[PDB]
Amino acid sequence: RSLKKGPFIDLHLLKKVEKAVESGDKKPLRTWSRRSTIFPNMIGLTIAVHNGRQHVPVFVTDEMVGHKLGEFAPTRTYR
Amino acid sequence: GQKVHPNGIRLGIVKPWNSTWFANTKEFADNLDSDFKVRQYLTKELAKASVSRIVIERPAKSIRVTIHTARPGIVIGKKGEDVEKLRKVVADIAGVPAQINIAEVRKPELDAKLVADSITSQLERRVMFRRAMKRAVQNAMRLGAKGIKVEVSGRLGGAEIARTEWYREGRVPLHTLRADIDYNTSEAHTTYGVIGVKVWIFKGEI
Amino acid sequence: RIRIRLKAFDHRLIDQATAEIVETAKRTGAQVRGPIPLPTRKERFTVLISPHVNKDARDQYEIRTHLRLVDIVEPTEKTVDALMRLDLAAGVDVQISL
Amino acid sequence: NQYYGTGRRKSSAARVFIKPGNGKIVINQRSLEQYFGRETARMVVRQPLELVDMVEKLDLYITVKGGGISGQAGAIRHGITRALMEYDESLRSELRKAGFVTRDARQVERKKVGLRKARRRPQFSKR
Amino acid sequence: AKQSMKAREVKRVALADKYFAKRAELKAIISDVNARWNAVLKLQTLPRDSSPSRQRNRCRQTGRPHGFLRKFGLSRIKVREAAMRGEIPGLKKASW
Amino acid sequence: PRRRVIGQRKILPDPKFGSELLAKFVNILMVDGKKSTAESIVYSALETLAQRSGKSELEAFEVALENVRPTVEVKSRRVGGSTYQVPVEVRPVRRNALAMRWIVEAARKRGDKSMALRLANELSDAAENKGTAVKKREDVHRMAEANKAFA
RNA sequence: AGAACCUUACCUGGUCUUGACAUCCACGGAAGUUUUCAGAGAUGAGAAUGUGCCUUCGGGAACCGUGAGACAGGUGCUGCAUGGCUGUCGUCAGCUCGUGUUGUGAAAUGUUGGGUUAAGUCCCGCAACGAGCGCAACCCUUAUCCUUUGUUGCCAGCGGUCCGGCCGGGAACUCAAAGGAGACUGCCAGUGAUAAACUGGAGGAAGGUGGGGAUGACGUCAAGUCAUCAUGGCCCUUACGACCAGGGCUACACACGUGCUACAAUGGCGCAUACAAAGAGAAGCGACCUCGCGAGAGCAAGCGGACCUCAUAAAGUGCGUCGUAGUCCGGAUUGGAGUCUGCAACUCGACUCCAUGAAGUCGGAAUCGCUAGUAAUCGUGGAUCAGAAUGCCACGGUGAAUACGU
Repeated sequence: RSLKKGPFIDLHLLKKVEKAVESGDKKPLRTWSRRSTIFPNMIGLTIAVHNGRQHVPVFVTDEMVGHKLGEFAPTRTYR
Repeated sequence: GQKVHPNGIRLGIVKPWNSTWFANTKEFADNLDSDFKVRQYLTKELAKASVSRIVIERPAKSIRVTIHTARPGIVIGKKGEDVEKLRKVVADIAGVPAQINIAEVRKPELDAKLVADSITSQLERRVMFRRAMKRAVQNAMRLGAKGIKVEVSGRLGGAEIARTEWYREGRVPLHTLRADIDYNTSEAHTTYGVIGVKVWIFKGEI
Repeated sequence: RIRIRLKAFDHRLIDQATAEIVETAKRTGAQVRGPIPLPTRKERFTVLISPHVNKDARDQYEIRTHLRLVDIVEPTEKTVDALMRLDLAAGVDVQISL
Repeated sequence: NQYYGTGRRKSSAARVFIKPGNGKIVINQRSLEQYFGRETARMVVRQPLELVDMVEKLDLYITVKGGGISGQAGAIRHGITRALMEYDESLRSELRKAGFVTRDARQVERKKVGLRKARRRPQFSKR
Repeated sequence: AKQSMKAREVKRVALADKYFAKRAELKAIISDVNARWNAVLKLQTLPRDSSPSRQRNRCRQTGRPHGFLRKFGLSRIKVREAAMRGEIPGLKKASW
Repeated sequence: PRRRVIGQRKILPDPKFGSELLAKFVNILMVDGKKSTAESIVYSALETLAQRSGKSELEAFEVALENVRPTVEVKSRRVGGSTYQVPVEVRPVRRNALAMRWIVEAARKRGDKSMALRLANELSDAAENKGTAVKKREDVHRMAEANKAFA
């Protein structure tokens, strides 16, 4: 679709993903960057996506690897 | 206030140049920066000197800057006392070997910028604009100048409401392309407001 | 060889500069075919006249780039001397190349 | 010596030549039927040769570039009339009436500010 | 014209030679179909303000972020103010 | 057209037949300023007309068009706070001008296949009259004579 | 003349308070190019090397850290305080000053009339005589010829030919940009107070301000712009400043404007084929070549540019098919799968591939523009810009209808 070869992610969040495997998972990680895609190693973990108010607790799942983190947090409040 | 600017309209018809230099599109952008940058400092140092107008050029990795003035003595000074420090900083801003010329402007009342700067400088003195404008009028046909007119706009005599109250004598053909028209805009720095001084001068037909 | 090419902005500037280079060359030397006029590239710009709105009125701008090509056919050691440094440059970019 | 004439029509410039020989048409090293001129402006190349005694009088070599189909055809139309200088300005006296020697001053109009192309002022909302 | 955002330009422009330009030779031949190792894209933790097309290109005199021309290097208003006072050689009223 | 009075500029004749009447005809049919596609329809219509009817080329469309020539038309006044229609005799320049228009406009309303065929159908029924142009030719005719008062 | 960060001001958070930016005082440190760890980042805390052009020793100029007040900063407020700039009435033909005269005076006259012009244009008349702004003219471009010049442009007469202006050559010609001629109601005819002017004719490429642009009077709307800039005053100042990250400016039960694309057989689709102009291009435009259906990718000439690149213009035209249908019309929406620019494409892109194929079959009252190379229609280029045009600016192709009249 986009991004050509290799899924682009940020460095700081990659360390956070490897921290959840090595040191072990604890709580939902609060991250400001929405640029990084989800990977297979992120399945099972908990993260939280910022979008102009507070980090929304989004859970990672098998088929969510294809889509981005920022898709699961809508920014614009309606209703 | 919708009018074509007398200098710009007459550039193609009857002016020599305000910039005689040539340059190529690649270095043109940074070249035009240095032309206004030198004039920004040059107008400061030639504020009391009463500079009429100056013409920049860059003859093959050099820079001339032909400077005119009402007062040549203040600009030139004793030998090369005043000119050496001017030419030094012009080479530093331009970043190239800098020359310099001098040109005595006979009859300073015939230039637009000199009369505009003379009338607008009297506004800081706090004198009557009717007389200050009339002092330029009183000697119009006396020495040269087949026509001349002076306009002011906004904040007249420290008034609350803003009027124009322009004035004209002689023959000032603003749309005759062949007609020689000298013009320059100037502004006041008074604590009661900012009055803009516009002066159109007519020398001759051809 | 002596393949000259210049560029000037004003409608008549080079015409006197490229005139004086001819009678400098042809008098002392020989041949000198003369100044070829060449196509004038005109870079036209258009921008908005007022700082706010008023797009229906715009002032059109243009910059004409006038070329010339002398091409002296006689490269004698006599004519190359007493020719260079008579350009009396008024800005115009002198270039000598193929 | 050759009998030359220029002519042009809306930025389309031709170069006509006339001689005493045969009436084969040669345009840009190509024939008249092979110069694609089938629809209106088919015989506007031979419009100045309408009212003349010809049968098969003259060689003609012509060469036009610039503009389109009809502009190039009118360049040939006006070009052949200039090439009639073999008969000097004697035959022009009748040709003046036809208006083929008349060069068309109508040129495409420049695009103007606040206009779609040279005239059309873009519509405004109600009053 | 808001001297802070004009000072932010001086930072943004001056970073382009240090972090990128010379060291932005990385990602050119490196991020290409060769031989992969993903450590090359982990060099993108650099400050980012050096980016080759990050400047708005504000006008050199005032600092308007609109109507900028690459030729003159100035905004349309400061083009017209200057143009009517000459200064650009060959510039006059355009008509044809 | 208040002060200035025009010189009424003349168009060039038809390139095949030489008729200056058909030079205006092709231009009525001409949409998008395409003379090449316009005439291709005109000739294809005129060839099918003279072949079917068995008459000559030039007088087929001329006698056809002569049937659809309007006798008189009306003009709206608006003078004394009311609409008055005043009948007037259409001149030979405007007579065939409206004729060529109402032939092309009638053929435009048809739901037939080609433009050459649908235009030729209206040209075919011009001599003996059942079509839409020959109905359209005398529309104001009923409104006229009633307005004979205003003259 | 272009909101994915940036821009960007606004919001939610995290931070800084003589500050991001400028002058001055004191004081230590060359600047700076090296790297590590933590944080989203702003950033604080270490380990490197370096310590450079003047110094009777208090120091210098660049730059950096610290502290102190004067300040710096403000896209904050007032376009009912302004400079500058501009829309509009309007490219409408007007609007004024001198003396002189008329009236007690505001004013009038001039500039009231009769003709005429695009026009306060000109003529005659006149209680005014003159001048000035404006109009006109002078400018640019285009229609034609002459002269100057002949490469990268151009190819007619000649031979040489790989049929390519390609290579001698030839300087004609087109083309190209410098300077001239040429269009003045003047030559002629008629009308007109015998003047201005008008109508027609001749010549001419161009006849009655040739066509178009530029060119916008005195002033009006307290019109717009304190947000480009400049600036009076006011107000906030460990915040309405400043820095960073993410968000918004792209929202969606609604209404209107300005556009593109359609509803098709003057047409759709596929094959073959002919003819432009104006541009842009070195942090660039990219041949040719290879790869991929394609967006493009890799390899990789030439050209700072009449050379080389973007660039294979489309309508049109020659055959075939479709034959009046929600269709081979129409392209929306959505799905799967790609490319490109860039730290970065989910919010929020361009473009490509496969598939899906809403509405819509000429549209209500009413309403917009245009007098000829115009309307209409079909393509191309540029500015902005890393990357996003149906907008905007610029260019050419084909090319009409109707003007009785106010």
